[PDB]
Amino acid sequence: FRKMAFPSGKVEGCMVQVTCGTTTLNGLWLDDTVYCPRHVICMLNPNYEDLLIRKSNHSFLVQAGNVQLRVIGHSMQNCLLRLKVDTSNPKTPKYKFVRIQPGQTFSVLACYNGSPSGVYQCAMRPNHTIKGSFLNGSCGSVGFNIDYDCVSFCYMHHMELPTGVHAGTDLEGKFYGPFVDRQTAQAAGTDTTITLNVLAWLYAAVINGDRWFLNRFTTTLNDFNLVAMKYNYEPLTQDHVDILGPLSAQTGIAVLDMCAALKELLQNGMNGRTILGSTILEDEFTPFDVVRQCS
Amino acid sequence: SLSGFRKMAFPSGKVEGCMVQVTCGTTTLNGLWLDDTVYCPRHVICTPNYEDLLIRKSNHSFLVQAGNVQLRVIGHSMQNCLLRLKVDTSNPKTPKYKFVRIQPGQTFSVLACYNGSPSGVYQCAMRPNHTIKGSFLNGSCGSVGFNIDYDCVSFCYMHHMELPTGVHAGTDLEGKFYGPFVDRQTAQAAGTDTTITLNVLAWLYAAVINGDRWFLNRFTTTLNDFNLVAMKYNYEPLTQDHVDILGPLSAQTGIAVLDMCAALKELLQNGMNGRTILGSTILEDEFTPFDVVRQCS
Repeated sequence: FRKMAFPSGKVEGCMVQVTCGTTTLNGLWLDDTVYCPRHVICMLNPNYEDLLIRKSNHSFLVQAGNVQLRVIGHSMQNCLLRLKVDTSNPKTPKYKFVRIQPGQTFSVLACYNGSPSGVYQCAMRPNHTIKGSFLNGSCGSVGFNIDYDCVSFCYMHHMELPTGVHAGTDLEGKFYGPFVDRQTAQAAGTDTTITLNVLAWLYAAVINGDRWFLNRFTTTLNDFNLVAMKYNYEPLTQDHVDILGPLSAQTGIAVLDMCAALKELLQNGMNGRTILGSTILEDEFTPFDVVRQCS
Repeated sequence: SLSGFRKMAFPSGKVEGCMVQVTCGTTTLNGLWLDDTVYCPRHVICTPNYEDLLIRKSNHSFLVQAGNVQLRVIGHSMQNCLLRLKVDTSNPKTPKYKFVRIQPGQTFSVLACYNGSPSGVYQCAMRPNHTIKGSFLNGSCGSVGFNIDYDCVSFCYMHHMELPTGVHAGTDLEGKFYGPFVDRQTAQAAGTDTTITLNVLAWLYAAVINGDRWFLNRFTTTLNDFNLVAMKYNYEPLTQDHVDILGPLSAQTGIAVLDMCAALKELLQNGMNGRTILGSTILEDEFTPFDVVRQCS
C-alpha cells in the first residue's frame, strides 16, 4: 500500500513567486488573483494592518517563471494577502477552497521561489499540525485534493514549529490550530493517533489478502475506547463507525470486530509481524483513501 | 534541521500531459505520447507469438485517446515488449525527455493512471530483485516511472504486470524487461529480495546532516567484515563502487563510509533500542544518495 499523492500538474500551473522587500515566498495564482501568506510584507511583534497600509501595489513583485505580473490591487483576508494582478492565469483549473478537518489527508506541492520541487501526501494531525518536509523558502506552498478534475485547495503553508512540524491556514487565511503568524513561544499541542484511519488501513490489509491480525472476539464501542484511549488513540464515535460501512461490507468484517482486532494489536503488539509491510500501525490513510487505492 | 523525511515524488505535470488511453479490441491500457509516437505495452494486442498477433492488426485496430481527443494511428511497430504507434498529431505538451535504464536500488516517481487518466503519484525504488512495490489497480498497465532533472524528464519504467506476491514488473522505455520476467503468464516469481544497503547508508548520512547522530561511534570496520554482518541480516553486499557513490555525503559530514558501516553494523546487531533515526523506528532503504541531497537541498 503506497501513500499516493494526487497528480500535481493542475497546481504546478498556478504557482508563482511573490517578493516584498527582501522577502520572497510562493503564491497561488488563480484567474486574476494571487494568494500568499501575509507575512511576505514582514517580527516578534507585527501589526499587519499598520504594515500593509504603508505598501502600494508596486511594493509587490509577482513572477510567473521569468515573467513579471503587475499587481493592480491588494487586500488582506485573515492571514493571507490577495493580490489582484493584470494577467489572468490561463491554466487556472476548476477549483474550490475547503477547510478540512483533522484526520483528513491531502497532497502538498512543495515549492521554492515559485518553482515546484516535489509532491507528497500527508494527514492533518488531530492537533492541526502537519508532519511535512519544508525547507527555507517553502511558505505559500499549498495542499489540495483532486476530485474529477476539480482542485479543492485546503492548505497554505506559513510556519515551522519548534518540534519541527508545520502550521498553516486554509485558503481563507484562517489558521489550522491555535497558531499565529509571528515568532512567539507557540508550540504543537498534544496529539493522538487517528483511530479511524488505522481501522481503514486494517481494512486495506484484509482487502489486499492479509488476515493474520484478526481474532474471534467482538467489542462494544465503549469497551474499545476504554482500551485504545490508553494508547493515545483518538476516541472513536458512532459517526466514525458509520464511515467504515463500505469497507466493512466489502470485506465481511463488522466494524466492531475490526476494533477488537485493533484492541488486541495494541495490547499484544505485532510480535515481529508486519501489516502491509509496516512494523507499525499506519494512520495517514482515510477510509476514502483506501477505497481510492483498493477498488 | 529536518526532523524527518517524506518520500517525495517529482511534480508530475510534465508526465500527465503525455498520458493517453490505448484500446485494441476489448483491451485498454495507458500509453505514453511523445512527439508523434505513442509507446505502450505490446500486450495491448492480447486478451504468445506477438509477431503473429500483430500481423492480424492494422492501424485502424488501435484506438488512441488523449482525454477527448482522438489520435489517429498512422503506423505501428513492435520494439521488444513495447508497441510504438505513430499518430497524426505531435504532442504539443511533449517535455524535454530521455529514456534511461534504471539500476537496482535507484528510485523514481510513478504516475499511476487509469485508462489514460492520471490518478496518483508516488515514489518507489527498483528492488534488488528487479520488482517494484507499487500500487497499480485494474487499468494501470502502461503507467510510467521517471525522474526529472532541471525540467528534463528521464523515463525509466513502464508497468506491465503484477506478480503472485503482489509486487510489480515492467520494462524500460526500449521495451526490455527489468529482471527475468516475460509478458506472458507463466509460473514466474520474484527472487528473494534484500535490503538496499547503499540507501540505508545514505539515509544514516541524511540523519547526521540533520543532527540525529546518536548511532555514531569511534570505530571502523573493513568492507569484508561489514559485508559478513550485512549479508547475515539480508542486506546487499556493499561494493567499492557503492563506497564511492557515498563520497559526497561522506565528505560533507567528515564520516568515512567504513566508519558509517561500523555504526550500521552495531544497529543491525543491537537494534535501535526503541529510538528513532530521523523519525523512523526502522532503517529506511528507499532514499538514494541523490534523494538525500534533494530533500536536504
